[PDB]
Amino acid sequence: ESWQVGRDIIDTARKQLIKANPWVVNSQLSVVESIFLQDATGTIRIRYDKELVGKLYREQ
Amino acid sequence: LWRMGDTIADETLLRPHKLSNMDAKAYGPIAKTVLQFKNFVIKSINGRTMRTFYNATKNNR
Repeated sequence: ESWQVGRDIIDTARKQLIKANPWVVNSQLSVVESIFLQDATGTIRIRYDKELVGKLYREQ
Repeated sequence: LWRMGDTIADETLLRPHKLSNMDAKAYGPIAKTVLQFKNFVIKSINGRTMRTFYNATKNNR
């Protein structure tokens, strides 16, 4: 039942990305499926994975 | 004169796809308008309705 941590990480990342960059409001920030956070025009593109997330969580 | 204007405009504004491929010293009053209209188009194509319509029937006219 450990699928309840990636959800929180993804939500937090999306909120921070919207907050820190003042031109995404008119766009439609989405989550396609690796996992990518994309933009309406296809300029912003980030990637996520299981292993790095797990290691960083364990260390923290 | 007409040939120079047309060639420069075409090559500088219409050829390079993607927003990270554009290099230019400065932009004028009409370059901004053209860029913003192109941005509107690119936003429109990537949507869901156009993709579903094209997948259903291969009609691009």
